[PDB]
Amino acid sequence: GNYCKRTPLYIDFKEIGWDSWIIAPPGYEAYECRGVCFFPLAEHLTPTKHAIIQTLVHLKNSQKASKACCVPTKLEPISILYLDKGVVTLKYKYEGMAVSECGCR
Amino acid sequence: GNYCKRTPLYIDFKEIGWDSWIIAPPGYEAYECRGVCFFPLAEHLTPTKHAIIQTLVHLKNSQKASKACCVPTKLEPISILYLDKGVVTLKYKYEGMAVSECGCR
Ligand code: NA
Ligand code: NA
Repeated sequence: GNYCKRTPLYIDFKEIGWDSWIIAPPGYEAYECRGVCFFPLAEHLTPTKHAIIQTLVHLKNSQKASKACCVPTKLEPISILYLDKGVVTLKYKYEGMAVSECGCR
Repeated sequence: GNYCKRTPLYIDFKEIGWDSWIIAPPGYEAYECRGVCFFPLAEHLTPTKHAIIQTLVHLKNSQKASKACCVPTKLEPISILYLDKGVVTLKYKYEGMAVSECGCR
């Protein structure tokens, strides 16, 4: 089923309104994290102790706390070519842009 | 309204069955993170670039990606007295247990 995992998400810079300064790429594979954090929390989702205990509290009481959340736990940079006061400029490592790993938190 | 923040959450170890191996304390203030991540994402929620972009894509297209999630971004230890493979063990800082900061991710 839809257990927590990384899934595809292509973002075109026109959607976010950044085509005003970004020249290239026109968009990028950003990925996203979707799905449920189900007990027992799988090791590959690197759950914290708090996420484990919150999940267990909620498992037997759905009106107390809530499920752990599927979120990015590791992000990767991309390169962007952009306009810096009208001068074409390249940043090789624009950090925090694409998901490489997901986890329950 | 219900913006992402830290909220109280007391966890009695009995209610999760961890009293089988945790001798003391009987429970602790674990806290939890609750609420929505609304654009513009407030700076105190330390949003990543991915969280900002995902939120913006979702803002004008509710059927693409999703909202960023309110999760713990800093966890604190507690002291516990417990049984480890059948011997009473003391650990002054059992890490990852109590929320001290929340953020949007
Ligand atoms: Na792909
Ligand atoms: Na697109």
